[PDB]
Parts: sequence; C-alpha cells; structure tokens
Amino acid sequence: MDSTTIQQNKDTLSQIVVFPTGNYDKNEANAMVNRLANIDGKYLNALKQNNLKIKLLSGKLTDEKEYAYLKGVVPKGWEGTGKTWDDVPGLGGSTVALRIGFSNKGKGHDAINLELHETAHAIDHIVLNDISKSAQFKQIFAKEGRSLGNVNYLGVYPKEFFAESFAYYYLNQDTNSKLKSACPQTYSFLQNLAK
Ligand SMILES: [Zn+2]
Repeated sequence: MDSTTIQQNKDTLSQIVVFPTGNYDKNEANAMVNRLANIDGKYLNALKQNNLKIKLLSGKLTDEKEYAYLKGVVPKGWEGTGKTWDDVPGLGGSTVALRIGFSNKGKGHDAINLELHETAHAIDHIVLNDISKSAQFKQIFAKEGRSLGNVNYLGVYPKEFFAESFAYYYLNQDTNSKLKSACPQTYSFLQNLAK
C-alpha cells in the first residue's frame, strides 16, 4: 500500500486496536499496527462495523481474564508438545488477542506474522462468513493447501491455510510474491475478494 492508504488504514485501526494497561514496547506495538494497516481497507472497515477489537497484550494470553478459560488447554495440532494456550501468543476468530513482541515466525507460533494470521481468522469468521469453509475455497485448499508448508497443520485445516495465505498476501511484497508463485489459485482468490 502507498503511504497515504497506510495512514487511512491506521486511522481506522485506531478504532479497532486496543492497547494494554501493562508495560510493553510502544514502538513494536506501533509496528504491529503498521503491518495491520496493509490489510485492504474494506476488511478493516467491516471489522470496525462489527465492533471487533484487536487486543494487543502485554503478557501471556491466559493472563487476560477473558481467556483464563484456556489455561492448560492444548491447541489443536499441539498435542504431545507439552505446550498449552498459556504458551501461545495469539488467537483469532470471534475475537483477536495478540502478545506484543511475538509477531515474527517462531515467537511461540508458526505463522509468517502473528497479527495478520490472527486477524485473518477474524476476517474469515466475522466479515466473510467462514469463507475458509466455502466450496470454492475447499477446492483451492485441496490443491494448494500444503504449498506453504506445515503440511500436517496448514494442509489439514482450511481455516489455518486461509489465515496463513491471507497473511502472506498482506504482509509484504516478498510474501505476496511467494504466495503467487506457490499458491496461484489462492492468490487470485484473495485478489478477487478485495476487488
Ligand atoms: Zn490460526
């Protein structure tokens, strides 16, 4: 996106993103907002319309009262790892909650970018009526769903392949080009969705 579109999307995000009370790196929180601002504005305005909040967290997910119910619960695909949601830095779906500082791949999660993956889940569910379960996307997923790797997770769960593809499409020009090369039908699907 051009600098002016980024600023417009950041203004929209000022009424979506909620910053935490506790201590955190303000510059890194701002960088996360900047990355979210690359998401197409139509989706951001629709999240705002639904009063979805992107809660940035100063600590563990399960230390927020609304996620205490996840204390000790093992995420799907994480069985046998000894890890629980207490160790997971982001969640997305009907809500979005994200630990500041944990954006990059490998910061306790496997996504190319935490905030884009989790926000993609919310866009899928809230804005797009679970499009990752649509017949069109199921056909694409059957063909391309392993082509971002993590074959036994992304290749098995279309909601996760959708969220990861969305993150690749919107993070930066490199990941956007990688998605087009590896998953051309997914790329065209996302490009058309934003038209
Ligand atoms: Zn996910």
